[PDB]
Amino acid sequence: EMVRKCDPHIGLLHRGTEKLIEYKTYLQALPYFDRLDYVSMMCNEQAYSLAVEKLLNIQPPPRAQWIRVLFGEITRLLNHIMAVTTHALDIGAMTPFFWMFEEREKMFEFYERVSGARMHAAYVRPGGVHQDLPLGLMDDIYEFSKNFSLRIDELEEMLTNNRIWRNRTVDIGVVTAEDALNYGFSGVMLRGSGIQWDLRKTQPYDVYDQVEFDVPIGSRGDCYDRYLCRVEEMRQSIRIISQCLNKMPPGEIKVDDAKVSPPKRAEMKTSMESLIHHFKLYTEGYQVPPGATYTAIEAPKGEFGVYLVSDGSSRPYRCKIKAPGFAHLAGLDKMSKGHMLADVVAIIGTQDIVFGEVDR
Amino acid sequence: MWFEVLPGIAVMGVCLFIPGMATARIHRFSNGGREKRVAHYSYQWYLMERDRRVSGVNRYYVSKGLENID
Amino acid sequence: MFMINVLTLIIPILLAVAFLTLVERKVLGYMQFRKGPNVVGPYGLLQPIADAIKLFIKEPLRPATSSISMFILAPILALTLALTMWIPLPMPYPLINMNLGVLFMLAMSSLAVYSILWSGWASNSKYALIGALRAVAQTISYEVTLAIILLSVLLMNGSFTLSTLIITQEQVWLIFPAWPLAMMWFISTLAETNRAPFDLTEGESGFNVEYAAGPFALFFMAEYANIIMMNIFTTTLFLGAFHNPYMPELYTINFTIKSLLLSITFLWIRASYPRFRYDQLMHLLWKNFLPLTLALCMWHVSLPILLSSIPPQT
Amino acid sequence: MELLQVLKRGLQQVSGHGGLRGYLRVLFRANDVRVGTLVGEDKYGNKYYEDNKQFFGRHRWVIYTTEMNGKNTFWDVDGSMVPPEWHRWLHCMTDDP
Amino acid sequence: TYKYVNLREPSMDMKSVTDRAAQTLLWTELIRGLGMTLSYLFREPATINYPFEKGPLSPRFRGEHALRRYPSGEERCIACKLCEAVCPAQAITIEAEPRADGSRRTTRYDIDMTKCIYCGFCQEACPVDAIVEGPNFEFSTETHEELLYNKEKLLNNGDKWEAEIAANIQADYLYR
Amino acid sequence: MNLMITLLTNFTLATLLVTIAFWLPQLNVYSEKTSPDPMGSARLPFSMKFFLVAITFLLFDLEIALLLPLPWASQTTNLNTMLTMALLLIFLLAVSLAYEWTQKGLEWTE
Amino acid sequence: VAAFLKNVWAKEPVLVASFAIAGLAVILPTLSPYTKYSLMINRATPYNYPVPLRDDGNMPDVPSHPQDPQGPSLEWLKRL
Amino acid sequence: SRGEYVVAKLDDLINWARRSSLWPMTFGLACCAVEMMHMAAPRYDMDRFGVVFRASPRQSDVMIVAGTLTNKMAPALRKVYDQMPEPRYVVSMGSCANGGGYYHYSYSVVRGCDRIVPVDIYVPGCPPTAEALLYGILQLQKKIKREKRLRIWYRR
Ligand SMILES: CCCCCCCCCCCCCCCCCC(=O)OC[C@H](COP(=O)([O-])OCC[N+](C)(C)C)OC(=O)CCCCCCCCCCCCCCCCC
Ligand SMILES: CCCCCCCCCCCCCCCCCC(=O)OC[C@H](COP(=O)(O)OCCN)OC(=O)CCCCCCCCCCCCCCCCC
Ligand SMILES: CCCCCCCCCCCCCCCCCC(=O)OC[C@H](COP(=O)(O)OCCN)OC(=O)CCCCCCCCCCCCCCCCC
Ligand SMILES: CCCCCCCCCCCCCCCCCC(=O)OC[C@H](COP(=O)(O)OCCN)OC(=O)CCCCCCCCCCCCCCCCC
Ligand SMILES: CCCCCCCCCCCCCCCCCC(=O)OC[C@H](COP(=O)(O)OCCN)OC(=O)CCCCCCCCCCCCCCCCC
Ligand SMILES: CCCCCCCCCCC1=C(C)C(=O)C(OC)=C(OC)C1=O
Ligand code: SF4
Ligand code: SF4
Ligand code: SF4
Repeated sequence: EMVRKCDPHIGLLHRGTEKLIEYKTYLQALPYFDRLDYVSMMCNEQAYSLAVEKLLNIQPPPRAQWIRVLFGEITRLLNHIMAVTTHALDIGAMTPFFWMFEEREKMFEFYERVSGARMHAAYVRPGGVHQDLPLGLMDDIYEFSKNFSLRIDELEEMLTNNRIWRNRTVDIGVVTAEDALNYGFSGVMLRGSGIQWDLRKTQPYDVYDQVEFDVPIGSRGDCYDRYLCRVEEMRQSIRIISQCLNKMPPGEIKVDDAKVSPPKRAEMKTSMESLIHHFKLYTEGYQVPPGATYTAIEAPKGEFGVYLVSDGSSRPYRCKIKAPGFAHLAGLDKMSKGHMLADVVAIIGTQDIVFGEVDR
Repeated sequence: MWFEVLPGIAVMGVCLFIPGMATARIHRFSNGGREKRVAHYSYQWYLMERDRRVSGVNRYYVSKGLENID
Repeated sequence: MFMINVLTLIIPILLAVAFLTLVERKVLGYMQFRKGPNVVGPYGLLQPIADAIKLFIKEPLRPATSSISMFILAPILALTLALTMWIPLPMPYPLINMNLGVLFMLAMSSLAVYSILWSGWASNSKYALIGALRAVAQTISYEVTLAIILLSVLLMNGSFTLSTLIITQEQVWLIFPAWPLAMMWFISTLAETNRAPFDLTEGESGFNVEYAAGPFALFFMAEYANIIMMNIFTTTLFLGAFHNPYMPELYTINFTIKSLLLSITFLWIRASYPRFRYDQLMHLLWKNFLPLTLALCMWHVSLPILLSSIPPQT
Repeated sequence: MELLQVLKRGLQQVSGHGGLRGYLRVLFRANDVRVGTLVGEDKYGNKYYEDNKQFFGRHRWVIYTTEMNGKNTFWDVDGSMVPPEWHRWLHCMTDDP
Repeated sequence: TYKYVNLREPSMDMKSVTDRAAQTLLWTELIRGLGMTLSYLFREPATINYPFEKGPLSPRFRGEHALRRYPSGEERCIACKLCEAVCPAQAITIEAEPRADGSRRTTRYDIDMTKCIYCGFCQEACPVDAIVEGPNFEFSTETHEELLYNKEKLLNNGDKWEAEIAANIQADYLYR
Repeated sequence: MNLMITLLTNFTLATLLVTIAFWLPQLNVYSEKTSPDPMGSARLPFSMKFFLVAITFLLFDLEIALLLPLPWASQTTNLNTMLTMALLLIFLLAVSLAYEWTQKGLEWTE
Repeated sequence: VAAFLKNVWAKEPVLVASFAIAGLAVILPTLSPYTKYSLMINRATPYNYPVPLRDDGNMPDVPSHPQDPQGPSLEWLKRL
Repeated sequence: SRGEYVVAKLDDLINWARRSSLWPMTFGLACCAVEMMHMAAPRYDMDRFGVVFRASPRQSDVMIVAGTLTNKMAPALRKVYDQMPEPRYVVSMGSCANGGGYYHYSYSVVRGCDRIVPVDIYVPGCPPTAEALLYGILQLQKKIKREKRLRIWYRR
């Protein structure tokens, strides 16, 4: 019954994404990031956007940063619904899958109202966001958030005190803190081990130093504390969404440098400079000053990083993508020793593994 | 809503109602309008075979009462 | 006339198993905040018919079998045993009124692991054989608590006669003196039929994956016949209804409603829990249900003696 | 008792579709028997209905025509049969038919 | 600024121990889970009646492509090839020439719909609102080359969906 | 006799449905298929633990076979001896379960 | 004797219930006043024919008829 | 004639039973798996069409190729296709399964799954919405509804 060795062969979804980035411009390479962690689309958009904006030495406007944090936490709800409900579905609890994908359908409606696509929005861009919020969107985000805690409560009713769920998670995949730090784990994989680390707190980006929230911390390093950390991160995402809906500022949504962000279509059709800048930003693209950055965010799976190397042209010379799931699935072999074959699917569930970002 | 599942439950419940209703009506048809004689023990079978012998028609359920004596 | 009675037993078994699939898809639909089938028939009432016609003209999967003969015998044995478990069931009168109907059902259900074992060996897949051995070990494990719980209940009955079990429960349901036996019995019947949360033939290969769509449908309908049958047997055994001998249809309506609610309780348990790991339901049997079952067997031996409540033999 | 009101709503769903025949027509074509306010009808015969007491997604629907562009669509209804002027309204891109 | 999930010590008085033992022997949380599943059983489901009921879309929705016209019948596309320069998947193939009235127009406007990533960079690169990504999402084909649209197919999608496309642009052009 | 008729009917209907399920789709002429498992060709490794749980089943099943005449044995007039031997058999089944516990026999299939 | 009992009831309530029910099944029939009536009812159940005795002339306790006063009675069973 | 009428009615019966009981095997390769899961989610609910959720590959009727097909997995796709019993259909979902998509010019991507398996319905999108995939499944049912197996068998 025991597992002695687990060798995950990957590359079944290796697409050569970051070589295709080298032959495309920066705006052109943005929609590859929707398709890496394909349950966390706008967060990977945000990590790439922060990388390019760090290399461009410009900053988004405040309302764009609040829209990015709002949709980052909506995206975090999307990913932890996917994580928890498929992790329960593979073990056998199939019913909160269907209970929570209606809420996930409503958040895809939020994505589609703001961008036009339900999943791959191409909405968070270097320079801000692509388009302003349509009217009445924040009312419906409030109507979603007002009811979503009851959905978390009935998910947590179905799983948390369930003795069958606790038998499949409590002494499964115990990770020590030192081995989690050595194996390159990040996010919940560190936080179940008791490591107090969260990039929204320690190395904060857009306006996460202005929102107030808590970091759930595990005690035993197992599947069950990581389950509880993801449920409590859905709680804290609802908290941050409330703070973003109340503290949304007025103003513009792109940076007002028209050599980086494209001008408005009314002034593209009126001004000569704006038509030239629209032309060149949609044909050549902006030139990025030469340099290499490693920009990391706290994606809902952990540290999601871009090592972006620019040579001074309008196309990336190099774009290495650090996914959390790569080091997590590398540590799968240590996490599965001394367990059974039916525990392996639970350990593959507790490491939130999407193979698009694992394989690129 | 939830009462949409009730037609299938009704069909399945009629299908479970059929065997017992059928065996009750067949036992009353095959045994003179009465229950089937339960003979689990050899005394009950002895009485039943005695009924078959005293009926005179080779049917155990055809009962003969006080009219059969003088 | 008796052959008509056999057909009116076993053709409604197949129809109730046919529409149990629809009831399962519908009830699992609404418990999962969706609908079940409602397109194919009006309210989805033609979904089992359409699915039967689909499965019986699907291409034969054509396996290389280690044994052709046992590959044929395992569906035959599964369907024969799943149809012969019904014949002593007093509802209110059994088809075959036998003196030892309880022990007959325990024996014919103990024979049902040979279909799993023969289909696992008759496949050439070694992993299918491992799954068959796990399923057989699970089933024979829970048969132990079946036999001992069933003995401890029939210590209040007086005999192995299933029709006497209606007379036993005329004043009160037998779930009142034996609800711990009833709850371990109910979970043991849940683990006999390989029903969730004990379905490791779908937990990550089944023992019967090398069969074509027809024969796998025959295994599937034998499994659902076993499910409805064990719910009827649990209803007869713990929830025994009122029986007017001049109006037998009152008992038939009452046990039918109770057996439907118990089958829907199976459907509602699979919509609620994750699976056990295999060692965890082994732990559930050997280290939890079996010590309580032995203790309650001592209690239900000694209890009719200490209260002067020994049931009659006849 | 409120179950009587439920049975009366079922019987007036039978009444609202023009009798048992129209009831069974919409039952076997739509798999749905609730009545709605007839918002409109296009040049093909598709009938567009509101019911703002239904939840968001059920509140606007189309009963497709039985014959469109020479093709029998009594059983072969199709999501692409909706003309573009009703496609904003049916997909809730606007409040206005 | 952090909290401890699962750092509770259970109480060891006889009351709490007997509570946990009644939970263990009487399956109280399992009845709680059955209660929540029973609670969704009696809810109205979220199931819309497709194809008669449709999922709610916004006017920003990015579906099938269409070449548009002016309100005179003249096609808006003036062959500038900005859409195929920005096209991240290189789905757009454009060839142009001056036509008989000397106007700058395309002779080829192809979109491979099986390369297209439906991101709408073409309709925002377009300076004259010629290419748009309209509201049709129900255009599944039976053959691969039926998803290889040429200029004739795209102009026919424009003529087909223009009454809807113009109203969607009318709703969303002040955000663009 | 009615039991033998019922067994023959159930067996005949099962054999008829199995014959239909194995020979109704054989009438089609679909296509010949060339068609060239988690273990590839490694021989089935023996599990000691599955054999031990099957033997534990067999021994407890024999103890169950001893326990089966109790609803009849309660009718005796030597009730003190009957109750003593019934409690002794269930106690020896419990001692068998306890020894199976304490020597780690119920482990990794607990 | 009390801390160990609360310990095993906290850890293993299945086994505490098992040994408790088994202990009641062992000790409680010896403490019950109705164990005697189980014996008396099992000997009052007439499976066999009551083969009569030849009247030698001196048997004052054996009746001549079922409705005679002498003989074993079942008033205790009808009353209880 | 009588025989043409009988084989027409039997064609209608078997096409009804096949299109009303489609069982899919979904290759959840990439982002289109998320949208197939939304097509199974309670808003759209494929299970009310008789389309079950995640049938096993040796009993499924249709293979939904939902995601990017890479070169490393194309023999696994073809092996699962060869293990499906007939009649088997293939729905190609989304741009990478249709033509390679956003990874068309990659060294490691099969340029459409139609280079590997025969394809019946091409469902376009990146991803196509769950409603668009359900449209493609209903179009597959319409394609099954007009099959003429027994009429061609009677005419051969
Ligand atoms: C027949 C009609 C229905 C009957 C009722 C059933 C309806 C409810 C079903 C709910 C869904 C269940 C799905 C499967 C659940 C499987 C998990 C599970 O429950 O495992 C069993 C659990 C297992 O517990 P566990 O495994 O979680 O506990 C941990 C155990 N260790 C420490 C070993 C790891 O409980 C049992 O085994 C108990 C079985 C029933 C016990 C009944 C005891 C009655 C009271 C006796 C007396 C007590 C007082 C002491 C003496 C006093 C004398 C005066
Ligand atoms: C113990 C009780 C057990 C009960 C089991 C059964 C439960 C469900 C009962 C049936 C429910 C309703 C069935 C309705 C079937 C569909 C009828 C229909 O509308 O078919 C339409 C179709 C094409 O019609 P067409 O004329 O082309 O339409 C164009 C009109 N301008 O025309 C056709 O397809 C042709 C006609 C087909 C009719 C099929 C009818 C259903 C078959 C059910 C079999 C079982 C019946 C009951 C058995 C037990 C009782 C005896
Ligand atoms: C001599 C002449 C006869 C020759 C032999 C034929 C024997 C009889 C076979 C059945 C009748 C023949 C016609 C079969 C159906 C043809 C019409 C049809 O397909 O109508 C479609 C209609 C539903 O329309 P649909 O396309 O599904 O639209 C989706 C909704 N928007 O569909 C419906 O409304 C429902 C269609 C139901 C089909 C009939 C019912 C199933 C078959 C029952 C008998 C066989 C099985 C018995 C039980 C098997 C075990 C369970
Ligand atoms: C691989 C082979 C094929 C596999 C599939 C088919 C076989 C498996 C499924 C069927 C199993 C058959 C079981 C037959 C016997 C069952 C036990 C039995 O007869 O119990 C009922 C009853 C006992 O109760 P009681 O009331 O005391 O007796 C009547 C007194 N008034 O006693 C009676 O009513 C007695 C009736 C007369 C005697 C009946 C004898 C039956 C024929 C011999 C056995 C047939 C099975 C052989 C094969 C077994 C499995 C391999
Ligand atoms: C005298 C009456 C008849 C008694 C015999 C019949 C009993 C009927 C039930 C049959 C039980 C059979 C199996 C018993 C095995 C006992 C040994 C055992 O299980 O020891 C291990 C256990 C710790 O479990 P572990 O090894 O860690 O397993 C993983 C689960 N945690 O260790 C423990 O859990 C400690 C278990 C011993 C303490 C139990 C105390 C219960 C006290 C109840 C009140 C007194 C009742 C009267 C009887 C005297 C009891 C000492
Ligand atoms: C004699 C044959 C009677 C009809 C066949 C049994 C009734 C129909 C069951 C169909 C079915 C359903 C719904 C089903 O969901 C399923 O998958 C789990 C099956 O197993 C392959 C089935 O067989
Ligand atoms: S939507 Fe994007 S991928 Fe498609 S044609 Fe337009 S720019 Fe190219
Ligand atoms: S569609 Fe627009 S962007 Fe493309 S070539 Fe024509 S005018 Fe230029
Ligand atoms: S068509 Fe698009 S969304 Fe779909 S799997 Fe491909 S890259 Fe992902």
